[PDB]
Amino acid sequence: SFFTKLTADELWKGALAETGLNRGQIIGEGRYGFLWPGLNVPLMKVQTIAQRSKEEQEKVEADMIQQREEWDRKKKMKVKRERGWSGNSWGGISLGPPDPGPCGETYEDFDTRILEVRNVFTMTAKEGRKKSIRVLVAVGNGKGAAGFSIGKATDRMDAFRKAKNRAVHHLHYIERYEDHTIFHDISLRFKRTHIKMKKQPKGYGLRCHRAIITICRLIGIKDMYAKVSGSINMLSLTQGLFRGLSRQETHQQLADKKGLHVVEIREECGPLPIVVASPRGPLRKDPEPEDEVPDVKLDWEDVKTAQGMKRSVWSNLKRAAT
Amino acid sequence: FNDKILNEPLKHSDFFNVKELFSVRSLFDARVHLGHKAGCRHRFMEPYIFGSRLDHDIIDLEQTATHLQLALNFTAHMAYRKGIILFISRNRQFSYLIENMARDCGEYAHTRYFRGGMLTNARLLFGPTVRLPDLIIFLHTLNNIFEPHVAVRDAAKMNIPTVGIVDTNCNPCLITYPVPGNDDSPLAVHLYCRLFQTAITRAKEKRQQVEALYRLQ
Amino acid sequence: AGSRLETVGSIFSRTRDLVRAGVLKEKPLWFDVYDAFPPLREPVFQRPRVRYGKAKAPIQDIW
Amino acid sequence: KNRAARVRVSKGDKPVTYEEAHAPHYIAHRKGWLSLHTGNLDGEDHAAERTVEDVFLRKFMWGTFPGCLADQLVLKRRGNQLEICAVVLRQLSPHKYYFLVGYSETLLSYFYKCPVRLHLQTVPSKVVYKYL
RNA sequence: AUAUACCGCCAUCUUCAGCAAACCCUGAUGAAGGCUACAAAGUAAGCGCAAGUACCCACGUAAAGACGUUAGGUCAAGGUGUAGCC
Ligand SMILES: [Mg+2]
Ligand SMILES: [Mg+2]
Ligand SMILES: [Mg+2]
Ligand SMILES: [Mg+2]
Ligand SMILES: [Mg+2]
Ligand SMILES: [Zn+2]
Repeated sequence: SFFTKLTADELWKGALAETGLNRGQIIGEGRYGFLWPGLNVPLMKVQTIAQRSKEEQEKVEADMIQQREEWDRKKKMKVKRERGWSGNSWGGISLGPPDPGPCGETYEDFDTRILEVRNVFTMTAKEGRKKSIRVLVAVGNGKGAAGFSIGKATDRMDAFRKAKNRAVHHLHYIERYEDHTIFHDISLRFKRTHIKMKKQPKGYGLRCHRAIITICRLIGIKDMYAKVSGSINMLSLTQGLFRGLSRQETHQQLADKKGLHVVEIREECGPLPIVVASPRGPLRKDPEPEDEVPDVKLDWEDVKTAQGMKRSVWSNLKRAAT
Repeated sequence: FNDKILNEPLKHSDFFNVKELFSVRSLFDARVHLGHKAGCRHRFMEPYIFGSRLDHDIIDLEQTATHLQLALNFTAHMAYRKGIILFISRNRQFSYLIENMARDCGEYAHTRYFRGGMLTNARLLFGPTVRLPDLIIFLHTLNNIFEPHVAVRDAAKMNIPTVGIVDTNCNPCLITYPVPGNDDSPLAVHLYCRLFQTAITRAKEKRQQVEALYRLQ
Repeated sequence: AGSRLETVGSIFSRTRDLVRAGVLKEKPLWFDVYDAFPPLREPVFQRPRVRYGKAKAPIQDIW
Repeated sequence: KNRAARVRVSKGDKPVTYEEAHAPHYIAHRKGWLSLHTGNLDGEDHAAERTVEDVFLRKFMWGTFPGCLADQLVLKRRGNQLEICAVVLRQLSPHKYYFLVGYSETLLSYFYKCPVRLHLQTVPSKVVYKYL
C-alpha cells in the first residue's frame, strides 16, 4: 500500500549492512509531460498550466539516461595513485604537508612519507580481537632537519594524522658536509641491527635500503652507502639511522676537539690540501703522533671488497635512478 | 624597533651588578654547604663535593659562587626581558614561603601536586593560546618521593631553560643552570628566596628606567 | 615546531640548530642570554651508570 | 538493549535534533506529542481514522518538500480547522515554496474536507542538539 | 530461498559501571601501559550509571542500563539485498 512505503534513510540502512541517489531529480520534473508556473519554467512568466508532447519527452528522458551514466562513469574512475615501494602497500606513500597548529605555525616545507603499516591486534575482555593500525612516518624538508614518530589508532585515516602531528614536534638537525652526504663512515648497532653507513662522493645515487632512500631524500642526503644487517625491523632500523646521523662530528668539531687543522685530499683533484676547518681560536704547535697501522677495529666486509675476492650477483646492480 | 635597550646588556658583563648581593661568607652562614649522607650522594654531583667529613658531604662554595653568579645573572636578564618566571617546589615546608615570595615579586609559582602534562599538554589543559613560562626555578628538584621532579624532564622537552637548587641526591643533567647547594634547611631557603627575589626586583625597575630614557629621547 | 628530544642534545644544541635549518620562524627570547652567558656545563642528559669494579668515587675525606 | 527511537552513539559526527535526541520514555518528561487531536481520551470516538489521517501527512509532506523538510511535523486540529506548523530549509527559492504552500493547502483540504492551513517556519541549518 | 546479506523491534550478561573521541607521557619511541591527596603522568569533551521524572514522599517499585558478548530471535509483522518461480 501507500503506508508500506517509507523514507530513504531506512532503505540504505537495510541494504548496505554496515552493522554486523537523489541528486538529479529536481522537484519540477514529472514523467508525464507537464509544466507548472511555480517551478520547471521561466518563473512567473509560461504562466499557464500546460503539458508537453510525447517525443519531446522522449528527448529529455533520454537525456536523464546519459546524465546518470556519465555521472556513474565519473564514479568509475581509477585514481592515479602514486606507487610507494609497491602497489597495494603503504610503503613510500607521500601524504601532504602536515597540519597547521592552533595559532599559526605552518609546515609547508615538510613532507611526510609512510614507513611501515601493521594491522596489530590485542585480545580484549569483551570484544576479542581488537584491531588497531600502527603506522610510522618521517618528517623532513630537506635542509638538514628531520624527525620520525609512530601513530596507533583504530582506523587508517585517523592514525596517519596522529603520526604526522607528533613527528613535527620531534626533530633532529642532521648536519651535513655540504649538502649531499655525511661526515665520516659510521657503523653502529640499534639493539640487534648492525648498520654500516659510509660516506660517498657526489653523483653516486642513494644505494641504500628502501627505507633509507625515502628518509635521506627527506633530509637532503643525496648519496650514501648503507648496508643494514642482522635484523631489519622497520622501526628499529629508523631509530638506529637517526642517532648515528645525529651523533656526528663536523669538521669544525674534529678540529676543536683536537686543535689541529683538518686537511682533505681529493683523488679527482691533485694533492691540493684544501683545509675545510681550522679551529676557532688557538693553534697547537704539536703535530700528531703518526703511529701507523693503528688499532681501529675495522670490519670484514670492507676488506673482502677492497681485496675483491668475493662476489655476489646482487653486489653491483644497474638499478633505477632513486 | 626598540632593540637598542635589548641589544645592550648582553655586551655588558654583570649589568645589574648582582654580585654585590651575595658573598661566600654570606652564603656559608645560611648553611648552604650542608648536604645529605655519603650513601645517597648522586654520581653526577661528585664534581660539586668538597668532601665527606664524617659521612656528610660538603659543597665547594668556590664552585657555587662561580655558579650562583652565573645563575643569578640569567634570571636577572630574563625578568628584564619581561619573561615569565615560575617557581616549582614540593617540599611542603616552604610551600607558604615560595608562594609568598612569588606574590612579593611579579612572577608566578606552582608549589603543589604537578598534574601530569601541564607543560606538554598546555594548549588543552589551558586555553588554545598560552604563553609558556620561559624560565623555571626549582627550589626542591625532588618530589616528596626522592625521584627527580617531573618538570626537570618536561622543561627540557618543552624547550624552556630551568635553573635549580641541586642537592647531593638529585640529577643536574637536565637543569640548564645548576646551583649546587643545600635546600632542605630553612635558613638556606630563606636566603635562596632572598637572592632570587632581589635579582628580579632590581630587574623590573631597571627595565622601567631605560625605557623612559629612550622615550625621553 | 619544536623538538622535545631531551636526550639527543641539550636545549641549546637544538635551538641553535633548529634556527640554522630555519624551521623556527622566530627564536625564543631566552636564546640570546645563553648566547651571552653560557653555563660552565653543557646540560645534556647522561644515563647514570653505576660503579662496578675497582672504580670508586674520586672524592676525598675531610680530616 | 531496546532500540525503539534511540539514535545510537557511534562517533561525534552525527548531528542530532532535539526530538531525535530523546528516548521514547521522555514523551511527557522532556518532549510532547508531535500531533494533537482528541482521539485517545477516555472515552471518545473518531480516534481510529484520525491517526490514518495523521500518518498520511507525514508521508505526504516529506515527498513534496524533498530534502528540505528539516524536522518532524506538528499536526494540530482545532475543530473543523487544522494547522500544520512546519520547519523547512532555507535552500530552495521562495517562489517555489509559496507555490507548494498554495498547492498543498488546497489539495488536502479537498481531500479531507476541512480547512487545512499550513504555516511555515524557516531555519537555515539543522538545529543540532547533541554531537554524540 | 537466505535473520550466515539487513533495516525494523528485542532477548541475554545488565540485580553491571563502565565505554569513550581527541591530546600528553612512559616503555632505548616494541605488542601495549598511564594507580599513589602528607600524591611518582595523566588531561578529558561525549555516552551510560548517577541525578531529575511518573506512581502514594526524599523511601520504594517502575521506567532507565551505553559499548559489546552469543553470525541470539524474526524474510512468517512490514520493508528489503541476492538468487529463484512466473
Ligand atoms: Mg599492484
Ligand atoms: Mg529490557
Ligand atoms: Mg524492568
Ligand atoms: Mg537513571
Ligand atoms: Mg542465527
Ligand atoms: Zn636535599
